[PDB]
Amino acid sequence: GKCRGLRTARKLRSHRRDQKWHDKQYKKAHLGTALKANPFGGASHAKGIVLEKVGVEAKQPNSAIRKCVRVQLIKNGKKITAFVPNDGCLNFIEENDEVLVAGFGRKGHAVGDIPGVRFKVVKVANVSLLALYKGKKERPR
Amino acid sequence: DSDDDRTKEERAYDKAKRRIEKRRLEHSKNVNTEKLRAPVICVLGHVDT
Amino acid sequence: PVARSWVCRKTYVTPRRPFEKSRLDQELKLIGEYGLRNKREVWRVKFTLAKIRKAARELLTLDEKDPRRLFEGNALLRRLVRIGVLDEGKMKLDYILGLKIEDFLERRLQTQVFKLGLAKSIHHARVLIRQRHIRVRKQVVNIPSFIVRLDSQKHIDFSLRSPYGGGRPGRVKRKNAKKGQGGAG
Amino acid sequence: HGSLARVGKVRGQTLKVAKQEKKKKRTGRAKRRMQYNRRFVNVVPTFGKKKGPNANS
Amino acid sequence: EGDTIIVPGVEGPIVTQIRGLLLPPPMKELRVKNQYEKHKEVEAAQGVKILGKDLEKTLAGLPLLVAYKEDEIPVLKDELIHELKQTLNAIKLEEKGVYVQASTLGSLEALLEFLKTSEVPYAGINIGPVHKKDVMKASVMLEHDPQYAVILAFDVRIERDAQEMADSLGVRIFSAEIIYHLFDAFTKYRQDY
Amino acid sequence: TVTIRTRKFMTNRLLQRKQMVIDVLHPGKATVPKTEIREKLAKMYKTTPDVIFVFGFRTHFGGGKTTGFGMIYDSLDYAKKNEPKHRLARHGLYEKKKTSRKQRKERKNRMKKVRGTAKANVGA
RNA sequence: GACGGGGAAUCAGGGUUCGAUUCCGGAGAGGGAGCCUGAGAAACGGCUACCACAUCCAAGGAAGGCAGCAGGCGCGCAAAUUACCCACUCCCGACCCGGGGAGGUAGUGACGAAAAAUAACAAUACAGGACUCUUUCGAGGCCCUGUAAUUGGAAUGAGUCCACUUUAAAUCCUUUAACGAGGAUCCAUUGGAGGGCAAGUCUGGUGCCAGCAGCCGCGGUAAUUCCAGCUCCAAUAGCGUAUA
Repeated sequence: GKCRGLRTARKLRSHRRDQKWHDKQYKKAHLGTALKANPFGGASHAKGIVLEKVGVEAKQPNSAIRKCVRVQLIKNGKKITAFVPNDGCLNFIEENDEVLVAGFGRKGHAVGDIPGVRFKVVKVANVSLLALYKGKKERPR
Repeated sequence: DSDDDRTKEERAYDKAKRRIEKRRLEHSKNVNTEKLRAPVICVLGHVDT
Repeated sequence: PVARSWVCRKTYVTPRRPFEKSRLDQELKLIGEYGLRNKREVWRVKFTLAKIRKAARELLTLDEKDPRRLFEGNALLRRLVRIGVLDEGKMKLDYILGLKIEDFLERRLQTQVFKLGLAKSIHHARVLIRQRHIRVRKQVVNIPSFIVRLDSQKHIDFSLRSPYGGGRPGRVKRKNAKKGQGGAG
Repeated sequence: HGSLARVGKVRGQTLKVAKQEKKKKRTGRAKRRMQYNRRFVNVVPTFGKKKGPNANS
Repeated sequence: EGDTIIVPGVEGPIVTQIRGLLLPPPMKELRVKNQYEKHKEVEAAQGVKILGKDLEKTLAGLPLLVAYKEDEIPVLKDELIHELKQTLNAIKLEEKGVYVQASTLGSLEALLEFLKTSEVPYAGINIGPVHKKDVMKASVMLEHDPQYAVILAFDVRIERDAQEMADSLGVRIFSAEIIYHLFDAFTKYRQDY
Repeated sequence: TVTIRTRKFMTNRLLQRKQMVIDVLHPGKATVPKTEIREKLAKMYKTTPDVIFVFGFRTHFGGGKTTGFGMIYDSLDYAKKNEPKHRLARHGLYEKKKTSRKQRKERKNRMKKVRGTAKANVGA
């Protein structure tokens, strides 16, 4: 504290108000631009339809082909890319199918060596990928 | 004992299945030859008849 | 506008350290020694001890000759000597802070049934409690976490309907006797 | 080989090893009794470094 | 009314619970504007209307079994899935094509047979009124060969907001109450495109 | 054997009955039926058992303690005056009309739709 | 992405975030406008016109507003019975007597909270530990402790099913008959095992491919990190993931 007086409270309150506004994490949650630019719209999960199965590549140190999918949303129609999580689950996803899309867990940031992804696939055709991986549910037709 | 199968869920429905088939089979036994149901008149044809 | 209660509270608390070797060793030593089931019961014993210690600290913060401090301290001390964790000799407000977990876990029903002299092991005592055998003052109690008091200490006995305290024989004895009578007659 | 973009190849070409008929592990209160016995009853005074519970040297 | 029935569906058999039995007056037909009555039990040789809570995918012309027992595990539908695994006349090829929509399953199947004879694929088989979801799925197919980016709606009304969103990004709805007028409109659209 | 003990006994001159709390002791056996408490209170207070109304018997945990209430009237018509109808139905003294609420509400609405004397014949 | 407050979560001390939500007050019944009656209304389960949507119509006309209780559509990541009763708590009326989707009761229900099964005992198998001596053998092991698909009787519960009890009538709980377990097949899952961070330098397959990985990083034909088996570790009827 700099202004240390007995009847100095509105100066301290206003100064801390502007210095609280002059931040990054608090300013991200108190402006509508970050929420409107977010394709989820402040939601935890989201639905969408598969357009095509793409393959993106890793970064400089490690070399692999991380296989993803291009999904366009239900609620607004934004076009995102989502990473199919586990091994060999790209057979379970076909084109023009409903998927449930969630984040990675770094609050809208790229995770690991995959560039540009912020989303991952939890369910396809209203059945979970874990049951399909473990041979517990079958894809209806 | 060793008479039945290993688990219970793949045999407990067999009692229900045999109950259903004996209930329907007896339902095919005691039948009345008079005062039956209503049949279906089934109208077919061409355009503008 | 319905007529319900909606009043509840959590009785345990999860520790800040999920993986600490000494804490897990001490908790497993307590579980094995005092015949517990899992970590939630020793955590709830720790939680109620922490509440008692916090209340004693808040009472000891205030000065003497206060009616609120004197009344609440006398009520807390009388309740603790009624439960059986203290005695009349250590009848002070500042002696509450020297109490430990095993002083509370000694007053459990399972340990008292084991150490009174009618059960073989503490696990056998818990099994015997859970199958409706042990009663206190003509009341069948089938739960091991029953904190007995000092005045109800000398009234732990088998129930009247149990075969151990004198009653009808159980299912295995009657079935085996029926098999013996069928084979011999 | 086949292709570089073959999905799920290592899951599909690995050998299948069946499960083993093992005894039912007791769960609940007596598992903690077994843990307490094996940790703090059967302990032997050793020297140097104590091996882990899964130390398969 | 206190029993569970098993109806065949698109995604295999589905088990429901009966809610009511709507019966028309004997003077009128079953295609009447909401003039029905409620009954607890019905006599034999009657045309009733069983309504439930969640079916939304059913194939007609197939038997239904009334289970007087408790369906504690889905194994009492084994004879029914054995009956549906043979004689599948209406094979549902869920390919990538025109999103079709009709008020009735029979009219929808007739539209699918028209598209099959016209060598046009179909994607969606939704029954009922046209909503924002169907227009949005047509907008999904507005990329990657947008020739089949139309909604075929027959004898059913589109909502106002669905048309309002459809004209914004260019989804065509061939709403027609006459089936051959709809056929001629689709053929003229294909020729002009 | 089965014995009962009264508790919180009081008389009510202004309502012509007597309130009490009944503590049934049945060790070994199950909960006794209410006719046993009725005839026991009949031969306990030297009264005809047609005016003994008992209810609210809940068996305690432990097998042998049962707590319930009891009304001891001085007359049969006085018991008919100040009593709920379901207890008299339980003793077989009162009968209720067997019509559900939906039929009554629909009949009320159908009589509401028409005026005059036709209300008598629109609802049977 | 503001109904206000009593309050809620986190919480040494100070603070931060939420409060549509059972109690109080305010506002509306598609949204504006106007009014009759009545003590009390700008009322909408009252009326009169406008716009948007919309029902029947023999086409001249007529009848409407579930942000009440059930239910349906859409919207979505997101939310239950088109049940029974006025018996309890109260409310309105000429009035002990009628009515109340106010309310109570049951069904769905892993939002969440509390208690609490999935085992104990006895003898031999074979491993230790304590006692004067036998320094080291082995016995004494009368007092033990552990675990071994060796054996043996003695217990009660989940479930089926009579009665009793509860209740407006049931159902639920409690009591109680008769049956009800040895590999007690009456079978406990969810994550993880390089470090953070508790726990294999075990055995097979791929070879910077497939994949793992919140972060460092791991895969290049001997992988303590991939895919499977065995063992182990953390919590336990619960555990993992995503967002504020």
